[PDB]
Amino acid sequence: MRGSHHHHHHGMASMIVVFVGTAGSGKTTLTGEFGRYLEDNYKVAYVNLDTGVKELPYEPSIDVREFVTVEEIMREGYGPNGAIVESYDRLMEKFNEYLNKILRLEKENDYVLIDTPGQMETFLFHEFGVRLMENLPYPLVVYISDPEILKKPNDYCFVRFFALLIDLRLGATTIPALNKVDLLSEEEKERHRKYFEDIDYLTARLKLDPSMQGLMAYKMCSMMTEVLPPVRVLYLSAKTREGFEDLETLAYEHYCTCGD
Amino acid sequence: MRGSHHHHHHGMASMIVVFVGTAGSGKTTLTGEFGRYLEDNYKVAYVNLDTGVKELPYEPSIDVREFVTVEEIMREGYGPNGAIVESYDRLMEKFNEYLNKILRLEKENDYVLIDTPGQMETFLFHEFGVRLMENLPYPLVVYISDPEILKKPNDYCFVRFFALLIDLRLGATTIPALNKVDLLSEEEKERHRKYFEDIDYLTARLKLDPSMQGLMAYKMCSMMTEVLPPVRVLYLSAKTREGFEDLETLAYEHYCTCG
Ligand SMILES: Nc1nc2c(ncn2[C@@H]2O[C@H](COP(=O)(O)OP(=O)(O)O)[C@@H](O)[C@H]2O)c(=O)[nH]1
Ligand SMILES: Nc1nc2c(ncn2[C@@H]2O[C@H](COP(=O)(O)OP(=O)(O)O)[C@@H](O)[C@H]2O)c(=O)[nH]1
Ligand SMILES: [Mg+2]
Ligand SMILES: [Mg+2]
Ligand SMILES: [Mg+2]
Repeated sequence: MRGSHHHHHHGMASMIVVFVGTAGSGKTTLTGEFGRYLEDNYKVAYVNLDTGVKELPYEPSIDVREFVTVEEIMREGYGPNGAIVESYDRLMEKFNEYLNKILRLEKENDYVLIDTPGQMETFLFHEFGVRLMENLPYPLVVYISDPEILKKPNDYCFVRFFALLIDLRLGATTIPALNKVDLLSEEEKERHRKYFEDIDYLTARLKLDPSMQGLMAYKMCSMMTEVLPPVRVLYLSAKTREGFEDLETLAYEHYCTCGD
Repeated sequence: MRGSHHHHHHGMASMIVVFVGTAGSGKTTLTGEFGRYLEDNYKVAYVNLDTGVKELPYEPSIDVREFVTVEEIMREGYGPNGAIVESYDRLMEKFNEYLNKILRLEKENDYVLIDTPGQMETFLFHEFGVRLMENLPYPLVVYISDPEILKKPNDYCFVRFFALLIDLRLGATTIPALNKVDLLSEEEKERHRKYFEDIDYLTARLKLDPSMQGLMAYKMCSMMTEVLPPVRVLYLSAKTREGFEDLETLAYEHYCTCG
Protein backbone atom coordinates (compact mmCIF):
# COMPACT_ATOMS: atom_id res chain seq x y z
CA MET A 1 0.00 0.00 0.00
CA ARG A 2 1.06 3.60 -0.61
CA GLY A 3 0.69 4.29 3.10
CA SER A 4 2.90 1.34 4.00
CA HIS A 5 6.29 2.17 5.34
CA HIS A 6 8.17 -0.14 3.05
CA HIS A 7 11.51 -1.37 4.27
CA HIS A 8 14.64 -1.34 2.13
CA HIS A 9 17.48 -3.62 3.21
CA HIS A 10 20.17 -0.93 3.50
CA GLY A 11 22.87 -1.16 0.84
CA MET A 12 20.82 -3.54 -1.32
CA ALA A 13 21.10 -1.85 -4.69
CA SER A 14 18.29 0.48 -5.65
CA MET A 15 17.00 1.27 -9.10
CA ILE A 16 17.82 4.86 -10.07
CA VAL A 17 15.57 6.09 -12.88
CA VAL A 18 16.33 9.42 -14.52
CA PHE A 19 13.73 11.09 -16.74
CA VAL A 20 15.12 13.30 -19.51
CA GLY A 21 13.36 15.06 -22.35
CA THR A 22 12.80 18.45 -23.88
CA ALA A 23 10.94 21.07 -21.90
CA GLY A 24 7.24 20.18 -21.74
CA SER A 25 7.66 16.51 -22.72
CA GLY A 26 6.34 15.34 -19.36
CA LYS A 27 9.37 14.59 -17.14
CA THR A 28 7.82 16.02 -13.97
CA THR A 29 4.35 14.53 -14.52
CA LEU A 30 5.94 11.18 -15.22
CA THR A 31 8.19 11.37 -12.17
CA GLY A 32 5.16 11.93 -9.94
CA GLU A 33 2.77 9.45 -11.47
CA PHE A 34 5.34 6.64 -11.94
CA GLY A 35 6.44 7.15 -8.34
CA ARG A 36 2.81 6.98 -7.15
CA TYR A 37 2.40 3.73 -9.14
CA LEU A 38 5.56 2.30 -7.52
CA GLU A 39 4.63 3.43 -3.99
CA ASP A 40 2.07 0.60 -3.73
CA ASN A 41 4.90 -1.93 -3.55
CA TYR A 42 8.21 -0.08 -3.19
CA LYS A 43 10.00 2.48 -1.04
CA VAL A 44 10.42 5.43 -3.43
CA ALA A 45 12.45 8.65 -3.12
CA TYR A 46 12.15 11.64 -5.46
CA VAL A 47 14.89 14.00 -6.49
CA ASN A 48 14.05 17.35 -8.11
CA LEU A 49 16.97 18.81 -10.03
CA ASP A 50 14.94 21.56 -11.76
CA THR A 51 15.50 25.14 -10.49
CA GLY A 52 12.67 26.52 -12.64
CA VAL A 53 9.46 24.73 -11.79
CA LYS A 54 6.82 26.43 -9.58
CA GLU A 55 4.84 23.42 -8.28
CA LEU A 56 5.79 19.71 -7.99
CA PRO A 57 3.17 16.96 -8.08
CA TYR A 58 5.32 14.83 -5.77
CA GLU A 59 7.00 15.34 -2.41
CA PRO A 60 10.73 15.70 -3.07
CA SER A 61 13.36 14.07 -0.88
CA ILE A 62 15.89 16.39 -2.50
CA ASP A 63 14.85 19.74 -4.02
CA VAL A 64 17.45 22.03 -5.57
CA ARG A 65 14.98 24.94 -5.38
CA GLU A 66 15.66 25.18 -1.68
CA PHE A 67 19.09 26.55 -2.68
CA VAL A 68 18.07 28.76 -5.61
CA THR A 69 15.30 29.22 -8.16
CA VAL A 70 15.31 30.68 -11.66
CA GLU A 71 12.60 33.15 -10.59
CA GLU A 72 14.84 34.46 -7.77
CA ILE A 73 17.78 34.90 -10.14
CA MET A 74 15.56 36.80 -12.61
CA ARG A 75 14.63 39.19 -9.77
CA GLU A 76 18.37 40.08 -9.85
CA GLY A 77 18.12 41.25 -13.48
CA TYR A 78 18.81 38.10 -15.49
CA GLY A 79 16.68 37.03 -18.46
CA PRO A 80 15.11 33.57 -18.15
CA ASN A 81 17.70 31.59 -20.09
CA GLY A 82 20.53 33.55 -18.52
CA ALA A 83 18.97 32.75 -15.15
CA ILE A 84 18.62 29.03 -15.94
CA VAL A 85 22.33 28.65 -16.73
CA GLU A 86 23.30 30.83 -13.74
CA SER A 87 21.13 28.75 -11.38
CA TYR A 88 23.27 25.68 -12.23
CA ASP A 89 26.53 27.60 -12.01
CA ARG A 90 25.50 28.53 -8.47
CA LEU A 91 24.37 25.01 -7.66
CA MET A 92 27.88 23.71 -8.42
CA GLU A 93 29.10 25.08 -5.08
CA LYS A 94 26.82 22.50 -3.49
CA PHE A 95 27.65 19.72 -5.93
CA ASN A 96 29.30 17.32 -3.47
CA GLU A 97 26.58 17.95 -0.90
CA TYR A 98 23.83 17.05 -3.42
CA LEU A 99 25.77 14.13 -4.86
CA ASN A 100 26.33 12.67 -1.41
CA LYS A 101 22.67 13.21 -0.52
CA ILE A 102 21.55 11.32 -3.62
CA LEU A 103 24.00 8.51 -2.90
CA ARG A 104 22.62 8.24 0.61
CA LEU A 105 19.11 7.99 -0.91
CA GLU A 106 20.11 5.14 -3.23
CA LYS A 107 21.13 3.14 -0.16
CA GLU A 108 17.83 3.68 1.68
CA ASN A 109 15.23 3.26 -1.09
CA ASP A 110 14.07 0.66 -3.63
CA TYR A 111 13.64 3.31 -6.33
CA VAL A 112 15.13 6.78 -6.66
CA LEU A 113 13.36 8.80 -9.34
CA ILE A 114 15.26 11.80 -10.63
CA ASP A 115 13.41 14.59 -12.40
CA THR A 116 15.89 16.66 -14.37
CA PRO A 117 16.20 20.36 -15.36
CA GLY A 118 13.25 21.40 -17.54
CA GLN A 119 15.54 22.03 -20.50
CA MET A 120 17.40 18.84 -21.20
CA GLU A 121 20.27 20.88 -22.61
CA THR A 122 20.85 22.32 -19.15
CA PHE A 123 21.35 18.74 -17.99
CA LEU A 124 23.43 17.56 -20.97
CA PHE A 125 25.69 20.62 -21.37
CA HIS A 126 26.25 21.79 -17.80
CA GLU A 127 28.87 20.27 -15.49
CA PHE A 128 26.22 19.71 -12.79
CA GLY A 129 24.26 17.15 -14.81
CA VAL A 130 27.28 15.53 -16.42
CA ARG A 131 29.19 15.15 -13.13
CA LEU A 132 26.14 13.88 -11.28
CA MET A 133 25.56 11.20 -13.88
CA GLU A 134 29.22 10.12 -13.78
CA ASN A 135 28.95 9.57 -10.04
CA LEU A 136 25.72 7.58 -9.79
CA PRO A 137 25.67 3.75 -9.71
CA TYR A 138 24.19 2.45 -13.00
CA PRO A 139 21.41 4.97 -13.50
CA LEU A 140 18.73 4.13 -16.06
CA VAL A 141 17.85 7.08 -18.30
CA VAL A 142 14.42 7.24 -19.82
CA TYR A 143 14.43 9.73 -22.67
CA ILE A 144 10.89 10.81 -23.47
CA SER A 145 9.73 12.42 -26.72
CA ASP A 146 6.45 14.10 -27.61
CA PRO A 147 4.93 12.06 -30.50
CA GLU A 148 3.90 15.33 -32.19
CA ILE A 149 7.49 15.72 -33.41
CA LEU A 150 7.32 12.42 -35.33
CA LYS A 151 5.78 13.20 -38.70
CA LYS A 152 8.07 11.66 -41.35
CA PRO A 153 10.63 8.81 -41.38
CA ASN A 154 13.60 11.18 -40.91
CA ASP A 155 12.05 12.39 -37.62
CA TYR A 156 12.20 8.85 -36.16
CA CYS A 157 15.87 8.73 -37.12
CA PHE A 158 16.46 12.09 -35.39
CA VAL A 159 14.86 11.00 -32.16
CA ARG A 160 16.52 7.60 -32.02
CA PHE A 161 19.91 9.08 -32.86
CA PHE A 162 19.44 11.72 -30.16
CA ALA A 163 18.90 8.93 -27.62
CA LEU A 164 22.22 7.41 -28.65
CA LEU A 165 23.88 10.80 -28.12
CA ILE A 166 22.38 11.04 -24.62
CA ASP A 167 23.82 7.58 -23.81
CA LEU A 168 27.19 8.78 -25.14
CA ARG A 169 27.09 12.08 -23.25
CA LEU A 170 25.83 10.83 -19.87
CA GLY A 171 27.55 7.45 -20.01
CA ALA A 172 24.32 5.75 -18.99
CA THR A 173 21.89 3.26 -20.55
CA THR A 174 19.10 5.23 -22.26
CA ILE A 175 15.65 3.93 -23.08
CA PRO A 176 13.90 5.77 -25.93
CA ALA A 177 10.32 6.46 -24.95
CA LEU A 178 7.26 8.28 -26.22
CA ASN A 179 5.17 10.09 -23.62
CA LYS A 180 1.60 11.41 -23.95
CA VAL A 181 0.49 8.35 -25.89
CA ASP A 182 -2.97 8.86 -24.36
CA LEU A 183 -3.45 11.65 -26.90
CA LEU A 184 -2.96 9.27 -29.81
CA SER A 185 -5.49 7.38 -31.90
CA GLU A 186 -4.89 3.68 -32.37
CA GLU A 187 -3.95 4.42 -35.97
CA GLU A 188 -1.41 6.98 -34.78
CA LYS A 189 0.01 4.58 -32.20
CA GLU A 190 0.53 1.87 -34.82
CA ARG A 191 2.28 4.22 -37.25
CA HIS A 192 4.72 5.26 -34.52
CA ARG A 193 5.28 1.62 -33.53
CA LYS A 194 6.17 0.77 -37.13
CA TYR A 195 8.95 3.40 -37.39
CA PHE A 196 10.01 4.23 -33.82
CA GLU A 197 11.00 0.78 -32.57
CA ASP A 198 12.05 -1.42 -35.53
CA ILE A 199 15.38 0.12 -36.62
CA ASP A 200 16.16 -2.45 -39.33
CA TYR A 201 12.76 -1.52 -40.80
CA LEU A 202 13.31 2.23 -40.41
CA THR A 203 16.71 1.89 -42.07
CA ALA A 204 15.11 0.05 -44.99
CA ARG A 205 12.54 2.84 -45.49
CA LEU A 206 15.15 5.63 -45.30
CA LYS A 207 17.20 3.81 -47.97
CA LEU A 208 14.31 4.41 -50.41
CA ASP A 209 14.59 8.22 -50.16
CA PRO A 210 17.06 9.37 -52.82
CA SER A 211 17.39 12.95 -51.47
CA MET A 212 20.40 14.38 -49.60
CA GLN A 213 18.52 14.34 -46.31
CA GLY A 214 17.29 10.78 -46.87
CA LEU A 215 20.84 9.70 -47.66
CA MET A 216 22.09 11.33 -44.49
CA ALA A 217 19.33 9.75 -42.39
CA TYR A 218 20.05 6.40 -44.00
CA LYS A 219 23.79 6.64 -43.15
CA MET A 220 23.14 7.71 -39.56
CA CYS A 221 20.46 5.07 -39.00
CA SER A 222 22.67 2.36 -40.47
CA MET A 223 25.58 3.43 -38.23
CA MET A 224 23.22 3.34 -35.28
CA THR A 225 22.32 -0.32 -35.91
CA GLU A 226 25.98 -1.30 -35.66
CA VAL A 227 26.83 0.95 -32.71
CA LEU A 228 23.80 -0.16 -30.70
CA PRO A 229 22.01 -3.52 -30.35
CA PRO A 230 18.18 -3.74 -30.76
CA VAL A 231 16.95 -1.94 -27.59
CA ARG A 232 13.41 -1.99 -26.24
CA VAL A 233 11.33 1.16 -26.64
CA LEU A 234 8.55 2.44 -24.36
CA TYR A 235 5.16 4.01 -25.01
CA LEU A 236 4.17 5.88 -21.89
CA SER A 237 1.39 8.04 -20.62
CA ALA A 238 2.20 9.99 -17.47
CA LYS A 239 -1.53 10.74 -17.31
CA THR A 240 -3.08 7.28 -17.70
CA ARG A 241 -0.19 5.03 -16.57
CA GLU A 242 -0.04 3.34 -19.97
CA GLY A 243 3.31 1.54 -20.26
CA PHE A 244 4.19 1.75 -16.58
CA GLU A 245 4.29 -2.04 -16.24
CA ASP A 246 6.69 -2.10 -19.21
CA LEU A 247 8.92 0.52 -17.62
CA GLU A 248 8.89 -1.36 -14.33
CA THR A 249 9.96 -4.55 -16.12
CA LEU A 250 12.76 -2.81 -18.02
CA ALA A 251 14.05 -1.25 -14.83
CA TYR A 252 14.09 -4.62 -13.10
CA GLU A 253 15.83 -6.23 -16.09
CA HIS A 254 18.44 -3.45 -16.13
CA TYR A 255 18.78 -4.02 -12.37
CA CYS A 256 19.51 -7.71 -12.88
CA THR A 257 21.94 -7.11 -15.75
CA CYS A 258 23.88 -4.57 -13.74
CA GLY A 259 25.74 -6.28 -10.91
CA ASP A 260 26.59 -9.54 -12.67
CA MET B 1 31.79 53.92 -39.60
CA ARG B 2 28.41 52.70 -38.37
CA GLY B 3 26.95 55.50 -40.49
CA SER B 4 27.52 53.75 -43.84
CA HIS B 5 24.45 52.79 -45.82
CA HIS B 6 25.63 49.92 -48.00
CA HIS B 7 23.60 49.14 -51.10
CA HIS B 8 22.42 45.63 -51.89
CA HIS B 9 21.83 44.72 -55.54
CA HIS B 10 18.19 43.68 -55.91
CA GLY B 11 18.02 40.30 -57.64
CA MET B 12 21.05 39.22 -55.64
CA ALA B 13 20.86 36.23 -53.30
CA SER B 14 21.75 37.13 -49.71
CA MET B 15 23.85 35.02 -47.39
CA ILE B 16 21.78 33.69 -44.50
CA VAL B 17 23.77 32.64 -41.44
CA VAL B 18 22.02 31.02 -38.52
CA PHE B 19 23.67 30.72 -35.10
CA VAL B 20 22.66 27.71 -32.98
CA GLY B 21 24.06 26.48 -29.65
CA THR B 22 23.08 25.73 -26.07
CA ALA B 23 22.00 28.56 -23.79
CA GLY B 24 24.95 30.73 -22.79
CA SER B 25 27.30 29.59 -25.58
CA GLY B 26 27.36 33.02 -27.22
CA LYS B 27 24.80 33.09 -30.06
CA THR B 28 23.65 36.64 -29.32
CA THR B 29 27.16 37.99 -28.72
CA LEU B 30 28.40 36.41 -31.92
CA THR B 31 25.45 37.62 -33.95
CA GLY B 32 26.06 41.23 -32.90
CA GLU B 33 29.80 41.16 -33.22
CA PHE B 34 30.09 39.20 -36.45
CA GLY B 35 27.40 41.59 -37.77
CA ARG B 36 29.44 44.66 -36.76
CA TYR B 37 32.42 43.06 -38.49
CA LEU B 38 30.46 42.53 -41.72
CA GLU B 39 28.96 46.01 -41.59
CA ASP B 40 32.31 47.46 -42.69
CA ASN B 41 31.60 46.11 -46.17
CA TYR B 42 28.08 44.71 -46.34
CA LYS B 43 24.44 45.58 -45.85
CA VAL B 44 23.49 43.39 -42.92
CA ALA B 45 20.12 42.60 -41.35
CA TYR B 46 19.56 40.89 -37.99
CA VAL B 47 16.73 38.58 -36.96
CA ASN B 48 16.06 37.88 -33.31
CA LEU B 49 14.09 34.67 -32.78
CA ASP B 50 14.57 34.62 -28.98
CA THR B 51 11.58 35.55 -26.80
CA GLY B 52 13.61 35.60 -23.54
CA VAL B 53 16.52 37.99 -23.84
CA LYS B 54 16.20 41.39 -22.09
CA GLU B 55 18.68 43.47 -24.13
CA LEU B 56 20.27 42.88 -27.57
CA PRO B 57 23.74 44.10 -28.60
CA TYR B 58 22.49 44.71 -32.16
CA GLU B 59 19.46 46.46 -33.71
CA PRO B 60 17.10 43.73 -34.99
CA SER B 61 15.23 44.10 -38.29
CA ILE B 62 12.90 41.40 -37.04
CA ASP B 63 12.35 40.85 -33.29
CA VAL B 64 9.89 38.24 -32.01
CA ARG B 65 9.85 40.10 -28.65
CA GLU B 66 7.60 42.74 -30.22
CA PHE B 67 4.89 40.04 -30.30
CA VAL B 68 5.59 38.33 -26.97
CA THR B 69 8.24 37.79 -24.33
CA VAL B 70 8.89 35.01 -21.87
CA GLU B 71 8.65 37.61 -19.12
CA GLU B 72 5.17 38.69 -20.26
CA ILE B 73 3.99 35.08 -20.21
CA MET B 74 5.45 34.53 -16.75
CA ARG B 75 3.37 37.46 -15.53
CA GLU B 76 0.41 35.27 -16.56
CA GLY B 77 1.38 32.59 -14.03
CA TYR B 78 3.77 30.42 -16.04
CA GLY B 79 7.12 29.33 -14.68
CA PRO B 80 10.15 30.09 -16.83
CA ASN B 81 10.40 26.84 -18.77
CA GLY B 82 6.63 26.61 -19.22
CA ALA B 83 6.78 30.21 -20.47
CA ILE B 84 9.54 29.54 -22.94
CA VAL B 85 7.56 26.76 -24.58
CA GLU B 86 4.30 28.75 -24.44
CA SER B 87 6.07 31.69 -26.16
CA TYR B 88 6.88 29.57 -29.21
CA ASP B 89 3.43 27.98 -29.29
CA ARG B 90 2.05 31.49 -29.45
CA LEU B 91 4.54 32.61 -32.11
CA MET B 92 3.66 29.60 -34.25
CA GLU B 93 0.20 31.06 -34.78
CA LYS B 94 2.06 33.89 -36.58
CA PHE B 95 4.56 31.68 -38.42
CA ASN B 96 3.66 32.78 -41.93
CA GLU B 97 3.98 36.44 -40.94
CA TYR B 98 7.53 35.92 -39.68
CA LEU B 99 8.56 33.59 -42.48
CA ASN B 100 7.42 36.16 -44.99
CA LYS B 101 9.20 39.04 -43.23
CA ILE B 102 12.45 37.05 -43.20
CA LEU B 103 12.07 36.17 -46.88
CA ARG B 104 11.70 39.89 -47.65
CA LEU B 105 14.92 40.75 -45.75
CA GLU B 106 16.77 38.12 -47.69
CA LYS B 107 15.95 40.01 -50.91
CA GLU B 108 17.17 43.34 -49.53
CA ASN B 109 20.40 42.56 -47.69
CA ASP B 110 23.82 41.08 -48.43
CA TYR B 111 23.75 39.15 -45.16
CA VAL B 112 20.93 38.11 -42.88
CA LEU B 113 22.11 36.94 -39.46
CA ILE B 114 19.65 34.85 -37.45
CA ASP B 115 20.02 34.60 -33.67
CA THR B 116 17.96 31.59 -32.52
CA PRO B 117 16.03 30.86 -29.28
CA GLY B 118 18.26 30.89 -26.23
CA GLN B 119 17.53 27.23 -25.63
CA MET B 120 18.70 25.21 -28.62
CA GLU B 121 16.03 22.57 -27.93
CA THR B 122 13.34 25.17 -28.51
CA PHE B 123 14.75 25.54 -32.01
CA LEU B 124 15.43 21.87 -32.74
CA PHE B 125 12.38 20.33 -31.00
CA HIS B 126 9.70 22.95 -31.64
CA GLU B 127 7.80 23.30 -34.92
CA PHE B 128 8.71 26.98 -35.18
CA GLY B 129 12.43 26.50 -35.78
CA VAL B 130 12.33 23.43 -38.03
CA ARG B 131 9.53 24.85 -40.24
CA LEU B 132 11.48 28.09 -40.59
CA MET B 133 14.67 26.36 -41.66
CA GLU B 134 12.79 24.20 -44.18
CA ASN B 135 11.60 27.38 -45.86
CA LEU B 136 14.82 29.42 -46.09
CA PRO B 137 17.11 29.43 -49.17
CA TYR B 138 20.39 27.61 -48.45
CA PRO B 139 20.97 28.89 -44.92
CA LEU B 140 24.36 28.28 -43.30
CA VAL B 141 24.07 26.99 -39.75
CA VAL B 142 26.93 27.69 -37.39
CA TYR B 143 26.72 25.39 -34.38
CA ILE B 144 28.74 26.81 -31.50
CA SER B 145 29.98 25.03 -28.39
CA ASP B 146 31.53 26.28 -25.15
CA PRO B 147 35.06 24.78 -24.98
CA GLU B 148 34.40 24.07 -21.30
CA ILE B 149 32.39 20.97 -22.27
CA LEU B 150 35.41 19.36 -23.91
CA LYS B 151 36.71 17.55 -20.84
CA LYS B 152 37.45 14.15 -22.37
CA PRO B 153 37.94 12.36 -25.69
CA ASN B 154 34.32 11.28 -26.03
CA ASP B 155 33.17 14.92 -25.83
CA TYR B 156 34.81 15.61 -29.18
CA CYS B 157 32.81 12.73 -30.64
CA PHE B 158 29.68 14.16 -29.07
CA VAL B 159 30.18 17.58 -30.63
CA ARG B 160 30.88 16.22 -34.11
CA PHE B 161 27.83 13.94 -34.04
CA PHE B 162 25.58 16.60 -32.52
CA ALA B 163 26.45 18.86 -35.46
CA LEU B 164 25.55 16.02 -37.85
CA LEU B 165 22.21 15.62 -36.07
CA ILE B 166 21.52 19.34 -36.45
CA ASP B 167 22.33 19.14 -40.15
CA LEU B 168 19.86 16.25 -40.48
CA ARG B 169 17.20 17.96 -38.40
CA LEU B 170 17.45 21.39 -40.06
CA GLY B 171 18.43 20.23 -43.54
CA ALA B 172 21.17 22.83 -43.68
CA THR B 173 24.95 22.81 -43.97
CA THR B 174 26.13 22.93 -40.36
CA ILE B 175 29.60 24.13 -39.39
CA PRO B 176 30.72 23.08 -35.96
CA ALA B 177 32.59 25.77 -34.03
CA LEU B 178 33.97 26.59 -30.63
CA ASN B 179 33.16 30.03 -29.27
CA LYS B 180 34.84 31.79 -26.31
CA VAL B 181 38.29 30.71 -27.45
CA ASP B 182 39.72 33.97 -26.04
CA LEU B 183 39.43 32.22 -22.68
CA LEU B 184 41.71 29.38 -23.80
CA SER B 185 45.32 28.92 -22.79
CA GLU B 186 47.66 28.09 -25.68
CA GLU B 187 47.93 24.45 -24.62
CA GLU B 188 44.14 24.08 -24.30
CA LYS B 189 43.80 25.49 -27.83
CA GLU B 190 46.25 22.99 -29.34
CA ARG B 191 44.76 20.02 -27.48
CA HIS B 192 41.25 20.74 -28.77
CA ARG B 193 42.68 21.26 -32.25
CA LYS B 194 44.49 17.91 -32.06
CA TYR B 195 41.34 15.90 -31.30
CA PHE B 196 39.21 17.69 -33.90
CA GLU B 197 41.78 17.78 -36.68
CA ASP B 198 43.41 14.37 -36.10
CA ILE B 199 40.51 11.92 -36.40
CA ASP B 200 42.70 8.83 -36.20
CA TYR B 201 44.39 10.18 -33.09
CA LEU B 202 40.94 10.73 -31.56
CA THR B 203 39.72 7.23 -32.48
CA ALA B 204 42.95 5.73 -31.08
CA ARG B 205 42.46 7.63 -27.81
CA LEU B 206 38.87 6.40 -27.60
CA LYS B 207 40.21 2.84 -27.98
CA LEU B 208 42.08 3.04 -24.66
CA ASP B 209 38.93 3.65 -22.63
CA PRO B 210 37.85 0.29 -21.26
CA SER B 211 34.54 1.70 -19.98
CA MET B 212 31.25 0.52 -21.49
CA GLN B 213 30.74 3.97 -22.92
CA GLY B 214 34.34 3.98 -24.09
CA LEU B 215 33.58 1.24 -26.62
CA MET B 216 30.54 3.08 -27.99
CA ALA B 217 32.39 6.30 -28.79
CA TYR B 218 35.18 4.19 -30.20
CA LYS B 219 32.77 2.29 -32.47
CA MET B 220 31.02 5.49 -33.58
CA CYS B 221 34.04 7.68 -34.22
CA SER B 222 35.50 4.93 -36.39
CA MET B 223 32.26 4.68 -38.39
CA MET B 224 32.07 8.46 -38.81
CA THR B 225 35.60 8.32 -40.21
CA GLU B 226 34.24 6.04 -42.92
CA VAL B 227 30.89 7.39 -44.09
CA LEU B 228 30.74 11.07 -43.13
CA PRO B 229 34.07 12.98 -43.57
CA PRO B 230 34.86 15.26 -40.58
CA VAL B 231 34.06 18.90 -41.36
CA ARG B 232 36.62 21.45 -40.16
CA VAL B 233 35.81 22.87 -36.70
CA LEU B 234 35.95 26.69 -36.48
CA TYR B 235 37.50 28.55 -33.58
CA LEU B 236 35.68 31.78 -32.74
CA SER B 237 35.60 34.52 -30.21
CA ALA B 238 32.54 36.77 -30.21
CA LYS B 239 34.55 39.00 -27.88
CA THR B 240 37.80 39.41 -29.81
CA ARG B 241 36.73 38.61 -33.40
CA GLU B 242 39.06 35.62 -33.54
CA GLY B 243 37.98 33.41 -36.45
CA PHE B 244 35.73 36.01 -38.11
CA GLU B 245 37.82 36.09 -41.31
CA ASP B 246 37.55 32.31 -41.48
CA LEU B 247 33.78 32.38 -40.96
CA GLU B 248 33.26 35.03 -43.63
CA THR B 249 35.30 32.97 -46.11
CA LEU B 250 33.31 29.80 -45.41
CA ALA B 251 30.04 31.71 -45.74
CA TYR B 252 31.07 33.07 -49.16
CA GLU B 253 32.33 29.66 -50.28
CA HIS B 254 29.01 28.12 -49.24
CA TYR B 255 27.29 30.95 -51.09
CA CYS B 256 29.24 30.27 -54.27
CA THR B 257 28.63 26.52 -54.04
CA CYS B 258 24.89 27.17 -53.61
CA GLY B 259 24.20 29.78 -56.29
N1 LIG C 1 -2.01 14.39 -22.29
C1 LIG C 1 -0.86 14.26 -21.57
N2 LIG C 1 -0.29 15.36 -21.04
C2 LIG C 1 0.86 15.26 -20.32
C3 LIG C 1 1.48 13.95 -20.10
N3 LIG C 1 2.58 14.16 -19.34
C4 LIG C 1 2.67 15.49 -19.11
N4 LIG C 1 1.63 16.14 -19.70
C5 LIG C 1 1.37 17.58 -19.68
O1 LIG C 1 2.42 18.24 -20.37
C6 LIG C 1 2.78 19.46 -19.71
C7 LIG C 1 4.26 19.42 -19.40
O2 LIG C 1 4.45 18.44 -18.39
P1 LIG C 1 5.73 18.53 -17.46
O3 LIG C 1 5.67 17.29 -16.61
O4 LIG C 1 5.75 19.80 -16.65
O5 LIG C 1 6.90 18.51 -18.56
P2 LIG C 1 8.45 18.67 -18.25
O6 LIG C 1 8.81 20.10 -18.60
O7 LIG C 1 9.10 17.66 -19.18
O8 LIG C 1 8.76 18.48 -16.77
C8 LIG C 1 1.91 19.52 -18.46
O9 LIG C 1 0.80 20.35 -18.81
C9 LIG C 1 1.42 18.10 -18.26
O10 LIG C 1 0.13 17.96 -17.61
C10 LIG C 1 0.78 12.79 -20.69
O11 LIG C 1 1.22 11.61 -20.58
N5 LIG C 1 -0.36 13.02 -21.39
N1 LIG D 1 34.83 35.44 -22.91
C1 LIG D 1 33.84 35.33 -23.84
N2 LIG D 1 32.56 35.46 -23.42
C2 LIG D 1 31.54 35.37 -24.32
C3 LIG D 1 31.83 35.14 -25.72
N3 LIG D 1 30.63 35.09 -26.36
C4 LIG D 1 29.67 35.28 -25.44
N4 LIG D 1 30.22 35.44 -24.22
C5 LIG D 1 29.50 35.67 -22.95
O1 LIG D 1 28.74 34.52 -22.63
C6 LIG D 1 27.51 34.89 -22.03
C7 LIG D 1 26.36 34.33 -22.86
O2 LIG D 1 26.48 34.90 -24.16
P1 LIG D 1 25.14 35.05 -25.04
O3 LIG D 1 25.59 35.69 -26.31
O4 LIG D 1 24.03 35.70 -24.31
O5 LIG D 1 24.79 33.49 -25.26
P2 LIG D 1 23.44 32.86 -25.89
O6 LIG D 1 22.48 32.41 -24.82
O7 LIG D 1 23.95 31.67 -26.66
O8 LIG D 1 22.72 33.86 -26.80
C8 LIG D 1 27.49 36.42 -22.02
O9 LIG D 1 28.00 36.88 -20.76
C9 LIG D 1 28.50 36.80 -23.07
O10 LIG D 1 29.13 38.04 -22.75
C10 LIG D 1 33.25 35.01 -26.09
O11 LIG D 1 33.63 34.80 -27.26
N5 LIG D 1 34.18 35.12 -25.11
MG1 LIG E 1 9.59 19.50 -15.18
MG1 LIG F 1 17.71 35.27 -21.36
MG1 LIG G 1 20.90 34.76 -26.92
